[PDB]
Amino acid sequence: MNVYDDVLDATVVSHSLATHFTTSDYEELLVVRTNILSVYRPTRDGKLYLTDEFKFHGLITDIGLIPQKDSPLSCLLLCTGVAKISILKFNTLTNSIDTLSLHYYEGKFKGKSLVELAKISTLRMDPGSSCALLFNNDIIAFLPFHVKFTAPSVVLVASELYEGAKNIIDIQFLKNFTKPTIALLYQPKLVWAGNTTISKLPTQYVILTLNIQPAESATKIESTTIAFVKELPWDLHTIVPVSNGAIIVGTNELAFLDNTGVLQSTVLLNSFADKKIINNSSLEIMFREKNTTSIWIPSSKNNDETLLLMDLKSNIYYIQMEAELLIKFDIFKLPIVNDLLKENSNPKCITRLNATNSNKNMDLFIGFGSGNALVLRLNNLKSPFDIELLSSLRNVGPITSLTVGKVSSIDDVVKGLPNPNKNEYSLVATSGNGSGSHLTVIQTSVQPEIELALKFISITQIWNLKIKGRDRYLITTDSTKSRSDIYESDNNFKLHKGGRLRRDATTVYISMFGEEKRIIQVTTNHLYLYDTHFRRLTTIKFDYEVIHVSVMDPYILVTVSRGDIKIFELEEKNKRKLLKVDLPEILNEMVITSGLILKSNMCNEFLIGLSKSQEEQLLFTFVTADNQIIFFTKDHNDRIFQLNGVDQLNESLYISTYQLVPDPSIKQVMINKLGHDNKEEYLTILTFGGEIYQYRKLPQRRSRFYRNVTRNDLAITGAPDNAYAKGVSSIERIMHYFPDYNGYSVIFVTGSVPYILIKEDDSTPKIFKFGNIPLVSVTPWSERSVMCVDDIKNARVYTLTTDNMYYGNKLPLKQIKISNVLDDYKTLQKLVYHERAQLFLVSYCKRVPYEALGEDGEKVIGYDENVPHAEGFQSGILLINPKSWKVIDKIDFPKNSVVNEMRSSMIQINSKTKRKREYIIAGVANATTEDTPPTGAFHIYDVIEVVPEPKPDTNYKLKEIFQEEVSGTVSTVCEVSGRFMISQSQKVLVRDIQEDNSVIPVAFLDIPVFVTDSKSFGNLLIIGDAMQGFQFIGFDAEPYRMISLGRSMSKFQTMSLEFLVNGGDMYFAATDADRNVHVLKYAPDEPNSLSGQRLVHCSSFTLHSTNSCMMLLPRNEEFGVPSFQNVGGQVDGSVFKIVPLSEEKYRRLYVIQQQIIDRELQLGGLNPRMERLANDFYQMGHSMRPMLDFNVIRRFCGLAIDRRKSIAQKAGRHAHFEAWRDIINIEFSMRSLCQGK
Amino acid sequence: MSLIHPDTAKYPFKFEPFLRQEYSFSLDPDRPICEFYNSPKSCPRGPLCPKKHVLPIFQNKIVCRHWLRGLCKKNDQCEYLHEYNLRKMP
Amino acid sequence: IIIQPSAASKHKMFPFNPAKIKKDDYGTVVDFTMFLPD
Amino acid sequence: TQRRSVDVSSPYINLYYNRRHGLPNLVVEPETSYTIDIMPPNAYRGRDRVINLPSKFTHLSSNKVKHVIPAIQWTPEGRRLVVATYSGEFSLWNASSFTFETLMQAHDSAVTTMKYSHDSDWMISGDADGMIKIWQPNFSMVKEIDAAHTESIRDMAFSSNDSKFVTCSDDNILKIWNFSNGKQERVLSGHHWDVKSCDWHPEMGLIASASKDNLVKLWDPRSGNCISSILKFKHTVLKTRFQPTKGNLLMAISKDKSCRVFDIRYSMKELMCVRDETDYMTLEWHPINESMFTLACYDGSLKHFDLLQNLNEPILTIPYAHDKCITSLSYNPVGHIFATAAKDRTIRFWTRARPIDPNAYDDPTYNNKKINGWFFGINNDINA
Repeated sequence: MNVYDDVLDATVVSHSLATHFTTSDYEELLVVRTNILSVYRPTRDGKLYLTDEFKFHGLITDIGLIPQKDSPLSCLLLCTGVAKISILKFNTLTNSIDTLSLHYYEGKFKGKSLVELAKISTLRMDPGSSCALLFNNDIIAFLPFHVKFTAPSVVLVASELYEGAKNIIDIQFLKNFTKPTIALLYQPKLVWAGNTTISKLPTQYVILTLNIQPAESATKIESTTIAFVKELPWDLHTIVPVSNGAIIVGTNELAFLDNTGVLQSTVLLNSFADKKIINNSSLEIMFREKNTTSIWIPSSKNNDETLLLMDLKSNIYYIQMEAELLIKFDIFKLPIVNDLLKENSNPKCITRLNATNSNKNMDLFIGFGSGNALVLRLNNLKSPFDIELLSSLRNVGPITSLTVGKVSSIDDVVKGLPNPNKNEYSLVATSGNGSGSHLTVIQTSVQPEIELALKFISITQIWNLKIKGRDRYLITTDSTKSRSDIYESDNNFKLHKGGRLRRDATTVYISMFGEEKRIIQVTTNHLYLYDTHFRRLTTIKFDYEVIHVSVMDPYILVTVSRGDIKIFELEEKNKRKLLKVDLPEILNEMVITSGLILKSNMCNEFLIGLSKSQEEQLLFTFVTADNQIIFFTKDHNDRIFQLNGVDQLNESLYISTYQLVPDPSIKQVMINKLGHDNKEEYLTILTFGGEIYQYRKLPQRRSRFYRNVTRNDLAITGAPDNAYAKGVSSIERIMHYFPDYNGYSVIFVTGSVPYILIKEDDSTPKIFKFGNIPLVSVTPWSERSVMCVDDIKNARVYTLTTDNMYYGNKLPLKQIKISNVLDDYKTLQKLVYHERAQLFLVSYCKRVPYEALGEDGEKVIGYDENVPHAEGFQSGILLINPKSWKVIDKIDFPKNSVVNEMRSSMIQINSKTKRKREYIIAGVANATTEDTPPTGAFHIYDVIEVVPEPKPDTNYKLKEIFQEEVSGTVSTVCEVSGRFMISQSQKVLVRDIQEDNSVIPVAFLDIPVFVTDSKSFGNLLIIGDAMQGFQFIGFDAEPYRMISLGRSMSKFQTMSLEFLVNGGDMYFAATDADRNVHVLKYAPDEPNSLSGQRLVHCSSFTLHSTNSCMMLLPRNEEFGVPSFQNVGGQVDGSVFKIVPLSEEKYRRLYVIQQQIIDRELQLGGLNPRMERLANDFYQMGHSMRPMLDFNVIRRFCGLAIDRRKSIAQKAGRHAHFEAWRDIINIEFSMRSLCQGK
Repeated sequence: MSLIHPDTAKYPFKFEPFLRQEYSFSLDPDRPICEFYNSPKSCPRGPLCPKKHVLPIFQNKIVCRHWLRGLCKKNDQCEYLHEYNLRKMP
Repeated sequence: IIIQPSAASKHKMFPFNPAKIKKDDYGTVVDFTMFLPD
Repeated sequence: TQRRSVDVSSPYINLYYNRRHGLPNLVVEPETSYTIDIMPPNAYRGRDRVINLPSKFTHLSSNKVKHVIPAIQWTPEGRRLVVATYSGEFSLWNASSFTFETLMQAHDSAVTTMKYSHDSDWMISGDADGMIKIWQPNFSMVKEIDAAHTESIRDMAFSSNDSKFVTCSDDNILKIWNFSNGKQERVLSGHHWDVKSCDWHPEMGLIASASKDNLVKLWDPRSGNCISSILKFKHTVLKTRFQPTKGNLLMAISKDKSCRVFDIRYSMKELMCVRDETDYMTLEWHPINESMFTLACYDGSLKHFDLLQNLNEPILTIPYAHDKCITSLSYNPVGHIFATAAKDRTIRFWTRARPIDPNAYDDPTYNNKKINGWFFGINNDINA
């Protein structure tokens, strides 16, 4: 009974390509993070502007391109999971991707595989657009394409193509051939570093011409061998086809093999190679990865063919190729002067962005594994050259650790006023590997910078006026006492002492009018028109009280209690007139809930006299009680338009003519530009339930609006049918638009829980929680600032932080750089927060060359001092104050020692008085080879206040409490009921603490192979094993013992562990190296459980990347024994949570998820059930209690109101109500960090 | 109510009676000695007693070398202590 | 393998219905004639 | 007194550091410093399964009383190797440092086979007078059934769930037992002469047996009747083993000097038929990498085969792995140690190869020049 949600979206770029997929007007860029395919428009200056983003239910492993006949849009070939191919096409009529054909090669692969299949198959596309092969290992599945249908039946063969092919290393289509010809690299005899001295040159290479013979019922391929090569070095792994042949990139050799299958020249790289033109190079470079990313660029017009290779340390290498037999074959390294690739490691894809009709002045998009994806410009290629950074996609690298702490809310009061985000904790994660590793703060809410905190200027609502943009006349009001005051914002205050304001009625609206030459104030029952010197000119008595006022430069719209629409126009000649504006007669018949004057070009195709995208027309927008949005221009000529579908909130909207059941769900609408530098028109809709719906206007066909339902990017803030009524009952929610907050065009939603809508240029708009205090009124302040007044009459001036803040990825991300130019701590891990000292502790993991020493002082025999070595470890512990994010104290550790786990623990010093002190315990393991006995150490540290440097925040120091070197690597640390348990080699030991810092073991247990993770829930423990799952252990105190309570029945290489308690029961969450999430429970009552000694497997949920850490976090109960949830970080950069559910909640969500799978349509023909549950553990757990995917359930909110109501009718009577309730509860499950201490 | 170190020592687990009936284990490690158990029915409250019971194996004064290596033939009938405390190691 | 026509709703997906493999204490009960030496 | 230690702890630390940070498994380079990059054997699959080959000789061990070893077996998590003796004693040997002298006096007659439960919680051992003892991981009596078979117990295997186990003896009869109480279940009546080996399918309910009747028979753990029989051996079939992980394959070696691999997926599809000049004695699949197995010959000559590399010849031959005929092969469940026992009353341990070591495939095991293990060093690679 658990549900899976993505707290963060994946942010490591794994695949990239350029094509005309969505449109043929410009060269698009397709970026695949892990399961999100994003379509970007690379600008002239290298920026990336997102135009369309899609989320798939499976991990995308490859993307291919094929062109369709009589169409400029290339069809997308998607390869996900294991041995899968799905054809994707863009339907510009619906602006959505549809699937043309599916191909499932997994079952056929298993039918002729002697061993287990590789995790991911590899897709290869011919440069002739005639066929595609998807090979997993030793087996190749062929997908031909017609030059009727678009793809004939699929045929797969293992080695029927060539008898020699035994252990395929790489398959590549070859260029310059009238027929599909492939190149195969294979090793009939497998050779590694230990096999090099018995078998020499075991790699073989063959070129086969394929006679693709598609038929109506099947497909046959007759292969003719073009050539054959016998002796090739063992370390070759990559084939890079080129115009004249291919380049075989090995770990140490590059071998050029032409289309006639003859080796021309071989280039040596490192001093790790020996023996036919051999070009020697002493540049110690190594392609130690299985696959080397590279970009091949054909010649222009001219003869300029370039091949750029890549290194795991993000080095770019240039391979020149010239011919008359090819001559002058060599390898060159292009330098990086400003080391802008220092923070980037493990590149994954390279894509050319702009054509430029030449191979000079290139634009490369490169995806990376640790650093952020970079768009690079390479101006002149030579054998001067320079590189530069044009754009960047924020990557939080692999999240390697997670902890909760205090980043904001550190100070109780700021600027003399209470902290706007007081009692708020945040998720802090270590990010990246190596030089670029940093701290990523996953903020639960937007922390606003404070510039002014004046007290008690507002009662109900404020208004800031601007005579010339100079912040004058901050008008306030009192809706309770029916009083209004003027005030002077030019550091004068004390009111204006008389300015002919009303001041004795509730002011409803006041703003500058007529090019700021007039001031119009609409009180409860009167309308006034003052001037800059505030002399009243015109008064219009309103016999009915006003409830809405909207003002543009010529016109002001006023709405009254009976709903009368009154629009007055200022007289441009001498003002003081306020002439009435005629309205369509239908307006009298209809009932209007709210209205506003609007400026858009969405009607520039139905209005007579203009069909230009520019010249947005002034429109009078009104929301009816039937949730219909209607609007008309000044010269309406009684023509009333409407956005069709808003009443049902359809996925797509378009302009039409209005045609004549009041259920006023819609409360406010807004059409305005959102974004940072690329501003796009958006239609934002506020519901009376507090939920926010958004639509995007396509730049082409501007009369249409579309919404993305597959992309789960809009956070849920409310519910339609009065569910989550606590979010709108206390403070009324009003959306205020600000075109310039800090250069961003944002939307502020006031209320008890304020929200802000921020859209980055490379992402969709996101709804973020704003602060941790209620917001009543917000007005523009100065330039690029706002003033916010809370419910306790306090006033604060806010600014949007931008320095190290990213406002995409479903949650604001703060990048904390701990390593500066002075000291580089390299990769950071095992970050913890000291609660009592309000301090953050992290461990650095600087890499060093490894020297293999024996058990004595000498080194082992076979060491070479003239050769590059493998990487070792050297760790430490850093003390970082979150007040300044600076390192106070640092402690170093000896060579080969890696901190495998740190944990600030509550240690019970006294057994009698039960006194506890929060010491820091680090598990240090000496990382050596297998031929030396394991050794390690554990340290216990105290944090004691000291006198700071004559520099603040230096008042804390790390004092060692205990220190001991033990036998066996210390891989984990865990505290059990005041005593800390550490893991030795095949052992776990519990030690107590006395007042004299005396540490003595009290109990022990034996573990099978290796302790990967350990967690404690009271005196219970779970210890993960690298081969045999994990085990459940209980610890007793008076006679100290380690009773073994159970073991997981399924053996797997567990990565991280945590408890999913879920009420009275208890469950364990385990993640394997196969990207699975296993839920097991300690069930000692089931007959087959062997009295609890067998942990029953419940669910196996396949993640899209490897899990690195897991934490226990309290759950936030919006409506309703403490509750806990698991939060885990991923290698791809995403963060996920598992929120345990009750039985009724789980049944409702399960029926909703299955109804969404059956009734609704999935993006690329991907079945979520088979994307998640189709793993090696499928026949192990409960069939009808799988892990729930909130992403699938998130699609429930995106449906039309009628369809949403129908979906809930599958199970339960008022299932819509409770379904929205628990969806909100899951969405706000992590808001427990907003109420700390 | 601490987020950083959530209160986990005292939680209502449904397997507590089982964990007490077998292995004589309780969710509270530091519970007082029963002082009414002899060394099976000596306890007035019975096996479902919150106060800790002690098996006769735990009152011995010398740790078992065979138990340290995990090769003790006698599970609980061993005359040597099956507990890892360095004070009384032979 | 599958050609995608525009008529159904849930048939534009990858099929997923693995038969529940009945497994007793002795193992998984399977067809016992498929082991014929032929 | 620094001994020789082979512990997979630090390699696992390195593997999980690489796995958690998303770093790839760097290709091992022929140098000593890259031994730290040699991942634990469970981390290697596919093409780099060749790194899991047990080509290196690392330790020769023999007890004080040089009896004959009828069988050897590793503890289920690979902490200790259980060596049976002719006198009926369990001689334990620590895997980290291959040193111990723990005689146990398990049986009265000669212990001919031991088998550990799949859940690592039980052990069953048979002896030369048909007595089966069910053991605990701490080596205590849990059940001692007498005369479960008439003659000496030859082989026995656990089920997938470990509630059942089949046994075979010098008789022509196989039996099934309910492991909870050792109750005598149905008897696999059949065969004509002296069943020599038995095995249980890792996942499915399927019993494979070998007898002197020149027949390999597939049985039924539930119906108890012979569901199929293989007639492809011209002499007594010495041993049969399923592939431990997936079970898609089944080996069998006969006295006609032929080893045959049958793919059970397609109607007993034969995949290999390798005929040697010397008799095959015992076989053992690799515990991690499928399609890899080792054959032991009557003149030593350990032969490692690979289904995906060669279907006619072994990919590695250690022609003099033992002085006399090899009788027992045991793989460490972790996969980093290979243990071999022969009739020369000695136990030899094999580990994976190092990037560079001077001996390589040239040693008193690969050639004939005395014998030694060099139990005085602090490393694995020995100079010259």
